[PDB]
Formats: sequence, C-alpha cells, structure tokens
Amino acid sequence: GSMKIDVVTIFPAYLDPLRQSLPGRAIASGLVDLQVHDLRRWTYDVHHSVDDSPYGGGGMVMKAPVWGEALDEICSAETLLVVPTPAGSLFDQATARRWSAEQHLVFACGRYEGIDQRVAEDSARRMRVEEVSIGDYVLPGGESAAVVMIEAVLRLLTLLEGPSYTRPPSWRGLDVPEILLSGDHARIATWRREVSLRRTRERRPDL
Amino acid sequence: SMKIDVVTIFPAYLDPLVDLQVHDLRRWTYDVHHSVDDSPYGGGPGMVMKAPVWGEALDEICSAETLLVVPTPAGSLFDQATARRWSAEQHLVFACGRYEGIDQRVAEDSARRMRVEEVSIGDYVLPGGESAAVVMIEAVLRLLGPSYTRPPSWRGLDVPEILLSGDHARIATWRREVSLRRTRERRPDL
Repeated sequence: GSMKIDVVTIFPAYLDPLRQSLPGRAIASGLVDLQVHDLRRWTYDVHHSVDDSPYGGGGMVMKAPVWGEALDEICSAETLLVVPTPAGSLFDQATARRWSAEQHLVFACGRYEGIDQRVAEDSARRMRVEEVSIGDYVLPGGESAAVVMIEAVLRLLTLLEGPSYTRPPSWRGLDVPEILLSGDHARIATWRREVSLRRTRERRPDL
Repeated sequence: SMKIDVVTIFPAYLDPLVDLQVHDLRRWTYDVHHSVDDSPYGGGPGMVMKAPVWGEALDEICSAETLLVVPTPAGSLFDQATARRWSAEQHLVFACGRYEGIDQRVAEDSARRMRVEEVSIGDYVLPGGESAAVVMIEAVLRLLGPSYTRPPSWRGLDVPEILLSGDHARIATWRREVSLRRTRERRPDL
C-alpha cells in the first residue's frame, strides 16, 4: 500500500521541483518515496559515457551496459519499468489509475535517439516493462514526460470538462451564465453536461 | 528572437526549462492573503482562478502579437504540427491554471486583442498546467523503429545483422517492417 518511484536520468536536477512539491508528511510517512538517480553513477570511464553512434546510420543512442547496471541495482521482480518514448503506447487516465495501484515505478529517461532497445528486452526478463508516449509530439528527452506521468499518478493518491466561473458576475462585458447563479443543482448539472458535449464535439470530434 | 512568458502560482516548477521569463501570478494580487482563487459559481469540487487577477497579469505581459496558450484538459490536442506552427511565433504566453482552472472569461476577453489557444497535451488529468507548459515549450525549443548501439552482443541479445550491412534501402525496409508490427501492437487507436 505504498508508492516508491525511482527516476533514472542524466539530468537529475530536472526532477527537483517535483520532489520539493510533494507534501512533507506523505514523504515522512513513507507513503510516497520519490528518488532521482544520475545514470552517470553507473559508468566506468573518465568520460561517464552513456551514449554512442547508432548502428545503421542516424545522433546518439544510450548504451545498454550502463542501463543494465543501473536497473540491476534499482529494480526488483515487483517493479514496473516505464520507458517514456514517442514509440510507446499512449499514456491515458486509465493507465494513471492502473499505475496508482503499483508498489514500485521506475522511469528510465532517455535522451538523443533513445535507449538501446535491448535494455527494454533484457529488463522484461526480470520485471514488467511499459514503453509509453504522453502524446504525438517529439520531446528532447523523457524527463518532462516522466514528470507528467508521475503528476497524473500522484494526484490520484494525494467528455471534456466545461467552463468554470467565479466572482464577479460581470467582468469586461462578459457575464457568468445565469443558470450558475440559480441554486438549482439538477438543472446546473444538466447545463454542465450539455456545454461539455458541445465543447467535446467542437474541440475533439475523434472522441 | 522568440519571447516566452510563463505565468503560474508555482514558478519553481518551470526551473527544469529565446527569451524565457517565468512570472509569479501572486504579483498581480493586492490583498494581504495574495488570493488568486475564489468559489465556483454553481458549486463544484474546487476553487476557480479569478479573472480580475489574470486580467491584470495578461494586460501587463500580452500585446496584440502574443499567442496566449492556456493548458487545459478541455483544450484541443497538442501535436507536432502545433509545435512547428508555434516555433514561428515571436511571443508565446502560457497561462498555467491550478485548482479547477481559470475563469472562462479570461480566454474570452484575451481573444479580443490577441490569439488564444486552449490546449491539452493528452487525455489525462494533471494537478495544474505547469508540467504541460514544460512539455509544449520543450517540443517548440528543440525545433529552434528501435535503436541500437555498441556492443554488438549484450546479455544474450544481438543487434539485428541488417543494421551492420551498410545497405540503406535494406535497412529502411527492415525498419518499416519492425515499425509496423510495433504500431499494430502499441497503437490500436491509429
């Protein structure tokens, strides 16, 4: 019933705002345990080399040996290893709910052309592996995608939505819809479903 | 040079990130509690960010050439075409919402003097717009099949031999085949 999250990256400061944002008492009680690891800690050479030339022409690809050293130390059989990648299955709210029940999530953040495909293959012998994309757009690395996914999961532990309004009733000639000032909870609920439907058909005709 | 302004009650969340400036929305509050939110009309589970506070901020930051981006799960989907289109802008402003979001009249009033786009990075719910602004900005800034590298054999797994042949057309046809199986398995939505 606890959530342990490890993020492995060559830019560990990237996750500092997310870690500092977690409520102190969820961390102190051990209910959320977010740790960020510098992938370079598992290199051997003076250069702390994590990447190399792709086979078959290409940029750079992250090396499997360093990733294997890192994941051998961090993961166990219970781990769910998430590899943020544009070639992954789409992340959605159903995935966030599913991952919120997990005991250990590990986010392997790649840079450049991605991580050598053998990392996901070898890792799958000893843990679950999900290659996931947050959407059909290209990012420089997996870090911002890992922040999005961790945020969607943590929010659950710790038809498009319609418009929202607060004071004042009139503002720069724009008025709050009168139904919202009625106090009729069932009719407000009905109006809210209708505006959501109209907004969904206009902005997202796919679904 | 492109100007990017991000407006938020959590400026530190933009630290992981062309002239980029991050603004604390509370700077446009004048009450002792520095309030940005108030009760939703018609009730509901969360507070709504006030149009009086956002209007002051957008009057200060925006001009008629600004493209105002409002990250929201109710927006149109962000995609690579949007990132290419936004990379040619001179001024992008990201209005990051928290609580239930921003009073709808902020985007409506703003659209009278600037271009406004309400955008969602995907079909999932985040606690605020900050992490989505980071994703969209990264996808813009970088515009301004499986991969393998050495060694050839590792933990019993070998790199496909075709990749070491030097034949571009044969590598391309193998990459088309492997990319098609992957798309069928991972993207049924396509």
